[PDB]
Amino acid sequence: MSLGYIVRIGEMAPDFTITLTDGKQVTLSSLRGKVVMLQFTASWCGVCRKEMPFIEKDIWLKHKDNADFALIGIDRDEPLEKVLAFAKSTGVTYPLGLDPGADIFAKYALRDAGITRNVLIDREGKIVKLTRLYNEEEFASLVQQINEMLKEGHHHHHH
Repeated sequence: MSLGYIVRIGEMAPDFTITLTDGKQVTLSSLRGKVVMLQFTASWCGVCRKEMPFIEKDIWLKHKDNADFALIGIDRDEPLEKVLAFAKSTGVTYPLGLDPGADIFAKYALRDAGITRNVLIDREGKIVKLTRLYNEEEFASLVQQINEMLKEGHHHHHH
């Protein structure tokens, strides 16, 4: 379908260990406790050529390290050489992971339900922000929320 999410806002994010562009294996467990931004993209996506550069510019370049920030880009199906040839041409200084077969993608959404989407995982490990194909306004709000997420005041009760 169009927006085929199997996971919802407020739901906890499934775990996985994805291989990055430089041959790194990263488990989602290790990223929890920190703010984890998971973009689901693909080299054959044109919309992501707005999404990713903006994400890099105002999200990545700012908070990439911080102390508690994590940003990983996942390609839905295109293998190693594809992603490398794409990332280098878009810039993308943030590591992209290969998901050959849309398995990690299928752990969040239907493989046959589009592609362009961003999953913002909170400090607890819950998905708080669903965004569609970047989207100007949603990106603006997403970035602002990220600034908060690094601090975490949306709990309000502290817990």
